[PDB]
Amino acid sequence: SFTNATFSQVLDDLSARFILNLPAEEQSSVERLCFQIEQAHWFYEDFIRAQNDQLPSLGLRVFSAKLFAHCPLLWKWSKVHEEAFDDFLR
Amino acid sequence: MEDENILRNAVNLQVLKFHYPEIESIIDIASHVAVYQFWLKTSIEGTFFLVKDQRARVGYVILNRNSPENLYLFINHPSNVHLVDRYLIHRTENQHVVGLWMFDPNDMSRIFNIVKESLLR
Ligand SMILES: [Pb+2]
Repeated sequence: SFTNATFSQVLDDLSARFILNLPAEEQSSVERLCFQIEQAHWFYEDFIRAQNDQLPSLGLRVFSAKLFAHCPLLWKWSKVHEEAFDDFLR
Repeated sequence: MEDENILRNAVNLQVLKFHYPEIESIIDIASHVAVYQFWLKTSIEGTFFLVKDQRARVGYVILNRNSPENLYLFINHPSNVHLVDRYLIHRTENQHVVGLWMFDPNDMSRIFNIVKESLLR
């Protein structure tokens, strides 16, 4: 399934699996959002890249940058401002 | 204020169909559910999607956070699902039981209602 999936379809999957569907209690939290992005990053590097060898190996900052550029509504759905997220990770 | 909800549902459903092409619609969602068996915890844990398929079969997908191995099972009859203690118990014919642990106990009664109303004739 992840074999022959585009980078775009991978980021969609990771958003829905880790970011999009947070319980109300875990929203408005920079550190929780960061934890989910980190979990998504591990899943990507560990499971997805093992299935599709053409997918780029990425560091945490660049991975986050590509998930958020892929969908700016991730900020709205998790109720976290990009400004606050950036100040947390500097 | 429904735009962001429409889009989220559309991204969710597109991902589901990527894994399972016969999925037609999302009925509802529970944020965080773990699957149990005998009661022993399985490797499967993540977001729970109650789904309708092409043939109008009601079922659910958990997009697993622990591995790329997901769970997709059908609810054949509303009587197949009971609330027993802290589990949403899901039974298939000859005593094949899966136990659903909802983080957030509110989702037990909530998803139970949704399942019954989905299978209501
Ligand atoms: Pb933390």
